[PDB]
Amino acid sequence: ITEAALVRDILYVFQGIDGKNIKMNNTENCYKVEGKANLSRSLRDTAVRLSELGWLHNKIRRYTDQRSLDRSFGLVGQSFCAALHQELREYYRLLSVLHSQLQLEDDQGVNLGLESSLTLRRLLVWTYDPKIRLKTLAALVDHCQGRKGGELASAVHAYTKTGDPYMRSLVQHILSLVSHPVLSFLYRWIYDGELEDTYHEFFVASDPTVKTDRLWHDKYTLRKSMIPSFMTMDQSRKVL
Amino acid sequence: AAAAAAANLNAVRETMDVLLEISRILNTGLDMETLSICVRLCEQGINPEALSSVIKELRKATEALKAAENMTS
Amino acid sequence: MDDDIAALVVDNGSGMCKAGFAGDDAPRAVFPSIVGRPRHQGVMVGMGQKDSYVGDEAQSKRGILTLKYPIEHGIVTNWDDMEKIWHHTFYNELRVAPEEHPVLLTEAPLNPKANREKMTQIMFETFNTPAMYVAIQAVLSLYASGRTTGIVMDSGDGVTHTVPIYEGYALPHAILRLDLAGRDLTDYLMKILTERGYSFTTTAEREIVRDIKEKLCYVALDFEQEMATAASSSSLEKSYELPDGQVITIGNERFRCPEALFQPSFLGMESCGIHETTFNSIMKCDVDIRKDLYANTVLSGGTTMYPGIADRMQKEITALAPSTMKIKIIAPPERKYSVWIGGSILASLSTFQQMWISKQEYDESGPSIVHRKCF
Amino acid sequence: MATPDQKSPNVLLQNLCCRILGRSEADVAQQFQYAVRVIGSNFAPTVERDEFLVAEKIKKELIRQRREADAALFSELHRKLHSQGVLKNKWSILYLLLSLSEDPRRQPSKVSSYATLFAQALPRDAHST
Amino acid sequence: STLQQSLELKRKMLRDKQNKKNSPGTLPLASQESAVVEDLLYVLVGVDGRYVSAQPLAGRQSRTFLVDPNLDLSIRELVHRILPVAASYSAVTRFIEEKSSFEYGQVNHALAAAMRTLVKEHLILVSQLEQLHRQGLLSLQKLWFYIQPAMRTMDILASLATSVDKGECLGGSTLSLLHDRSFSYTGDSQAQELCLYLTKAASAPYFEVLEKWIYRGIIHDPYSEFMVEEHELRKERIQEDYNDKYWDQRYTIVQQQIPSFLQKMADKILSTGKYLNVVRECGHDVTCPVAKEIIYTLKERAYVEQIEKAFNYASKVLLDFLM
Amino acid sequence: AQELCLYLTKAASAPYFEVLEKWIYRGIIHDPYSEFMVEEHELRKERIQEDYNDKYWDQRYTIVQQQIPSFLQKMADKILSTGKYLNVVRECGHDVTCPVAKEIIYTLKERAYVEQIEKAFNYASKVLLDFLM
Amino acid sequence: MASITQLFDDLCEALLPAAKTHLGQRSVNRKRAKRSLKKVAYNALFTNLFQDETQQLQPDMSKLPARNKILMLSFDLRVGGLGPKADRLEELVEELEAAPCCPLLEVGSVLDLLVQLAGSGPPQVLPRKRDYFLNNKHVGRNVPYSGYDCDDLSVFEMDVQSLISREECLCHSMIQETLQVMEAAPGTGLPTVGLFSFGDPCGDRFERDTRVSLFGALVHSRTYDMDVRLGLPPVPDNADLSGLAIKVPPSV
Repeated sequence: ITEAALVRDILYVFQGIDGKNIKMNNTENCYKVEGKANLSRSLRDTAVRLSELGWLHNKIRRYTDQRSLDRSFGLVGQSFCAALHQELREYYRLLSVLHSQLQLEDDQGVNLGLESSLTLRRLLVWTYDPKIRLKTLAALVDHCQGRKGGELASAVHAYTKTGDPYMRSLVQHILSLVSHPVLSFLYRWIYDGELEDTYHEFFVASDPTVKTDRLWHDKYTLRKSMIPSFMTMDQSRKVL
Repeated sequence: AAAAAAANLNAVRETMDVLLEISRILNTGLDMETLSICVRLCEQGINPEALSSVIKELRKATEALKAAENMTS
Repeated sequence: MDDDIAALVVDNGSGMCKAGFAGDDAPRAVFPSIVGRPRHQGVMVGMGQKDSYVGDEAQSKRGILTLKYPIEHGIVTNWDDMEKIWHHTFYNELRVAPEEHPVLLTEAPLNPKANREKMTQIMFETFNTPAMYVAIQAVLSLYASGRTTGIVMDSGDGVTHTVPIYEGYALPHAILRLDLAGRDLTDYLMKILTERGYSFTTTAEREIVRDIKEKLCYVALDFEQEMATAASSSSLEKSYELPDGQVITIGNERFRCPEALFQPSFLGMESCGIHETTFNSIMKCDVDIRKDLYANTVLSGGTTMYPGIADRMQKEITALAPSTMKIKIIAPPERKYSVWIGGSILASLSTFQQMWISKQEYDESGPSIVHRKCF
Repeated sequence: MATPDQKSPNVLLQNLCCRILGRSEADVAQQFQYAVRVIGSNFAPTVERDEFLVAEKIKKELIRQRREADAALFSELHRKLHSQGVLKNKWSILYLLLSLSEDPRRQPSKVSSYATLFAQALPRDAHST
Repeated sequence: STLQQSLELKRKMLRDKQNKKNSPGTLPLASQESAVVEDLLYVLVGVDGRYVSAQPLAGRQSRTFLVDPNLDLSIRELVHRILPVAASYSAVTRFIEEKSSFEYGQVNHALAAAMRTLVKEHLILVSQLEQLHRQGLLSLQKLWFYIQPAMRTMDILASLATSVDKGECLGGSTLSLLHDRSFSYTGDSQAQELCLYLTKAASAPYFEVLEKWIYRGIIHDPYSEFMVEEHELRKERIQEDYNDKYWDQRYTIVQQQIPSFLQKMADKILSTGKYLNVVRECGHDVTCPVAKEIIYTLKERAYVEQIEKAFNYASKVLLDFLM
Repeated sequence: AQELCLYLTKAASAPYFEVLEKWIYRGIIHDPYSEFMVEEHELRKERIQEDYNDKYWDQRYTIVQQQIPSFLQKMADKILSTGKYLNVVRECGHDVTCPVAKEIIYTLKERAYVEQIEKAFNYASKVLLDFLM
Repeated sequence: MASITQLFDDLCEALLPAAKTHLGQRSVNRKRAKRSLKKVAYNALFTNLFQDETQQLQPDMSKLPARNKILMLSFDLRVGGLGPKADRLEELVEELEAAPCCPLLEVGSVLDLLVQLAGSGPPQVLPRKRDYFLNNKHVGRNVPYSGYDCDDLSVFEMDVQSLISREECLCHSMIQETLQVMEAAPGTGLPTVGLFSFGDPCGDRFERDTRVSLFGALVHSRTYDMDVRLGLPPVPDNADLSGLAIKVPPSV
């Protein structure tokens, strides 16, 4: 088995595609290398290491597809999915650059023992930071699984508490992007009384059945579950 | 005073926008906050020619300091 | 750590001498320009009392020392006692060898060339300094203002000077000296406090009255309006508690005292007001530079620390200067220490390091170098 | 002792405004700004760099002014100018002079009609500037 | 494996944060050398070689390797001498990857991130050496020489990691342990520099919490790492109960969380934060004008002088408020 | 996508806002496709005065509920009244030049068009009141 | 008012380089640099204070109204193809000059400084994305009758080509940088110099000689290259004629 074939399979896995000799094992929920004898055990371990990245990629893509189709995610959910898609796009841009570099290494044909030659170890090194990024994104997705609206915002704030400064910065950027629409809807409701809560995602609830006599008492309510974790309960009461 | 403060803030914003455009053409490394500080200094009567020479010297010094920090880190 | 031998910075204010190292933001030593010698040689000789104390040491020994001021009304009056004071400052407060450090000296405006020569001789022969310079205090404050043309108002305790400077050169025909400063205002404040019923008669009570003036007196933008306000409202009136718990009340004296800057007759001084002195200095200056001098009016010295002095100076200069003259009064918040700051700034220039008079140049030219080398 | 060198458009426009208005640049700031705005976005890719068209136009104008002798003199001047290699954009100079030319007859004090003809010139726009 | 201990540390830190957050003999000699180069290059990445395979890790032990018995005895001894570096690398990577979980708190997460950066640098070096071998430019002695300093650095780092794991050091206790390790590298200038970088990084969130406490009297400590711990005192009884629950019980000192480098100033920090918290609880909004970035330094105790200045500022503000 | 949709909405409102302007300023529907929220029905003016039904006021102009823009839905009735008043003024033989006629621009965050519509409604109401008095 | 020294201190602090994450030595270096930068700054500020009149800067533009300098920059921007940006700059400059109550007393001097600050501002400017309405030439109410001239279309095509080329160039530069980092010599480029490498003996002469002598192993040679094939000096041709002399080390 040529190394180039493994490179092609790894690029496919980075694209979420099963390679010719490396296929996703649904039983292991991971890409598995075809049992052809010519794979080095070290090479097998490297394939498994890359298949962890491919599994993360496939999980991310499954999440994106699951939420891109869900109209019930609401505007805030759509914004969160959009931010996730943007980060995935950045990752895919990096992956495309890496693929072009691998294509250059394959096309040059020379086993240049230079420190610049695309080795499986060099590929792993170049993807190490991307691997950490994808791990962080996957952990965020897992923690945010099933959460929506203010619960999604609270989950995002929980992920903002990560110690990793790169993860912290990324999560801060994602939180700000997702909150810009969320804060817009919330603040528009609490300051202007506008409630574009198609999914009842904002922390202010309005009872349309409440008469004007109880308008001050009953017309407006707090969706406590929809209260973002970046807002205090006293802040939420003031907004209400 | 409050009206004066608001006028100063609006003037700073306008100056920052103009300065941002000039800066973008200017490709030299001058920031808005330093510009505001200089404006306060300039309001105190600093010679604009002296100010420009100082700014150029500060940019050269900042580049030398960045090289020194990159060598010492 | 490269021990770059710091030049010495000595700010000789009319009231207090302030000294420190070049490149410091403030003088490291600041003490009254007073040298005290023991009043009773006999009794305290056995207790290790020095025959004389200088600066803060003179104040600490004031009980047993007779204090002398080698600088009188901003003018050096005892060159031997001034040299002894500088030596004491150097060796005890700064704890430096002046032979190892260049020394930037300050001078009063219109300081006699011969007095500069005697100071230079003392500095070069007694302290064996490797390099020195003598600068006019107001010039250093002007350099601290980043200007080469303008008027510097340096006001200490003992003397006031108005020094027009054009393109880095002082305008000697337009330099004015005023023998009215913080000491005269302190005596006026003591008088008005005695009239108020607070008795201040001792040099300790005189210093208390001086501190009261520095803390509670301010310069009115309009002296008559502030006096009228204090007479019609106690809002300008201030009570002051003496260290013995006696409460004194000060009304227009809060602004009448510094009103002497515009109306020195309010202090019983025959000197012209700050507006008249500024006008006379400007008129003695070239018309082409007068606009820039008005635009570059720098306040310096401890007597420029008075609150409201900037507004009063602005009003007065506007009433006194030509309406077409751009007048800008610079009253730095540190103008009480402006001399020292300017000396530190000036002495920090790399190109200035060649301007110091070296010990070799002193030995080559003698004390007359002050009149021959420093122009 | 001045050597020809490319100076910024601002300097040339300032000097031009000063000499045309006979006032300081401060006194023509509004006019300077208006002219600067109009001039600052104006590149002529449509102008055909052909002196012959300008010369023909000048000749026709002179004939219209009954100045055939002046047309011949202008032709000789153009010939002399061509002999000298000082100017590179002669088409531009001729166009500018013709545009700024004022008819002495407009000799007389007015010009008979202005039935501008389709004759004109080329549009050069055909090229990918 | 170090991964299990680091994961346990993550879970423990998660609990603390929740409490804080109320929210060969037949091979040619040249071919034997080449095969050993490939195996070592795999082992540096944690991959078993063809002739040298890692033995399974039994417990919190260093990774063991099985080497083909038919290797040259001198070659086998050199391999066994190098294998310790790969075992340390594998253990460090396991610890880094486990304690990198958000549950491990910001300090342990930052420590893991720094370790990951150093592991990345190690991998880069290893990749360049792999290239030299692919270039045929790598000899066994050159490899040994080049890795010897790297081996010592990795061994020191692994010993520090194992000591932290044995101590389960967290927050201020972790900062104290880091300080002690930095003192342990007093004889190793390179290791001392590395420890200083690591200490500054781990103190960055701790110094942020300290800054928040001293400048605002607010403990923004999600992981309960600061030497001062806040206890919820019923404010009604803080004024009502004879006990100064606001002054004495609202904020308590976590002795275990006292950084060894801050221990001499801990009480001043405690008092400053207590005063600021009282001022905020008094309804006086205090904007601290002395709020500055706190940076960990090993030689200079500049943070101590800054703490003293902040203490003096808070004391002055409190005295003026009381008078 | 939000910016793109906003551009598209402004472009699609440009002809719709032009029609609205024509209705509010002149009371004239130049709608070949009957797209405006107000639909005109030919009421016989001769019988509009004769028939007890205000055919001029009630039948000449009708609201097309389906053609009511959701962003204008809150102002639809005011728009209807404005156009009714303008049509009445024209039918009264008073040529009404609307002094408040301004370009209507689609805005997503600000209901500036609503405030302008209110100003125009007030102008038409004042003109009609003066005419009636 | 703050002192000029205080204002320069604030300016130097804001202008101080953001410290690279290296904790310790950079603090002291920052303090010393602050002092040095203050000295340099004052030298530049007072460059003309004690400069002879002979270094009179060109008198022309200094007497020009600041507005005229702004107009000059606007003209250059229009010539620079920034016509809409030139217009916006002119509008903003007219507004700034037109402000009837400038809260700054030296607002004219501030504008003069900005002219003096021309070319002194910070610059890759991500290309302004085409607003859907901006390129909507055929989307309008009062569309002027135009030809089919696609000059603007060619400009837009060039802009898109530039954007794509910029993305490709960024990709190529990033690739080259990442390979170049990966391509350093084995053991070279490590940030912890000497901590994982045997530190290069460039510093100490004793260490330097040890390295070039390989801890004193080399007798007659010195080398920095680790791949040198060790050779000895050739046998002199006269050895069979003159015998073997004891080589005396040169006194130099």
